[PDB]
Amino acid sequence: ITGTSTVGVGRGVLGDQKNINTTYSTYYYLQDNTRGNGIFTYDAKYRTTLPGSLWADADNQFFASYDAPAVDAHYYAGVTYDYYKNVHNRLSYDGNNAAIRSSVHYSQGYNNAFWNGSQMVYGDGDGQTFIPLSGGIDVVAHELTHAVTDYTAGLIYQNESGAINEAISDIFGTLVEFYANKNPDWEIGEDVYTPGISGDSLRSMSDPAKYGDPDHYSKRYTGTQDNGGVHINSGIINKAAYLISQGGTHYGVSVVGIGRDKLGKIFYRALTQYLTPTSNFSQLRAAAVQSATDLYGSTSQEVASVKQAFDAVGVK
Ligand SMILES: CC(C)C[C@H](NP(=O)(O)CNC(=O)OCc1ccccc1)C(=O)NCCCCN
Ligand SMILES: [Ca+2]
Ligand SMILES: [Ca+2]
Ligand SMILES: [Ca+2]
Ligand SMILES: [Ca+2]
Ligand SMILES: [Zn+2]
Repeated sequence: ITGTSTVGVGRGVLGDQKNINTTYSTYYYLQDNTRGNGIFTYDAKYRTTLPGSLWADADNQFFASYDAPAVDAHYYAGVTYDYYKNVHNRLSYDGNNAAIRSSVHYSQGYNNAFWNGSQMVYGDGDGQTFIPLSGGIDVVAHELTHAVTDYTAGLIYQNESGAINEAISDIFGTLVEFYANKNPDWEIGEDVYTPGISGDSLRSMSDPAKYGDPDHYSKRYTGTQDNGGVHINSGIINKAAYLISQGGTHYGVSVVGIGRDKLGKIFYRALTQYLTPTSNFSQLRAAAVQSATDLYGSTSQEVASVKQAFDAVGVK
């Protein structure tokens, strides 16, 4: 909408107060004009019609319980935009500052979030498995990263290419969580998962097997559920990424860690310069080796550690 940029204040899903960029024209709208061609947050009103209504508020204060998922979807989209711009010199998901749109309050009891080809969408959860999913900064960044992938490598959402697609979203979701630096970890979705159980998460990158996901190519799933296990076999690549950053010895193979920033540079370059819609795990290894070679040199520790990490997870 046309209006003037304003700054509202509200409370997110976890009860924390934050400022949000809004736009005033009769109402205050969740429209942040400070980033690219805008970040826009919509109310889906418990229905499945998208996007719903651009979020309108009478007084620029967002402390109602119903407001909390919108506050966080809007704010964390801003953090994710900032990460891509400041760290990778990428302007929004398409590289040309496309408007970023999210809808909250999607459906009833909806234990998921997704990119629908055009926008982000967040359920409220059923209160048992999830609380409103925009409360997780790693979740928000996971979803926006699907848009980045779709505009760049274009990894098809099935089988190995789809597991790479998933892992890319978990990797950058985690790197955005570290960027914001509030309780960062290598777990996925812990802030919105199972409010009655402490210490768990949807997936672990540091130890995928904690939740039954494979941590070695020999343990990959090859059935048809979950688009050929895209959220399962992602564990193999998540483990490799964790090892590249943090190091460790895994199935007897020792990996020298090189840290998160270099992990992110290597995988961002792989995603945007080398991967294709049909890349498999072996082709990802080659892309990551080439990316590290471009950035750090063929004889570098970074290249050697990429090779060790993929060796550790059984990917040649
Ligand atoms: C980070 C997690 C909290 C959320 C994360 N969701 P996602 O983005 O991977 C789901 N996208 C998805 O299907 O895209 C395909 C698609 C394409 C066009 C249109 C629509 C859908 C996820 O791990 N879900 C699995 C666990 C959900 C437990 N009930
Ligand atoms: Ca209000
Ligand atoms: Ca965390
Ligand atoms: Ca996390
Ligand atoms: Ca929990
Ligand atoms: Zn995903």
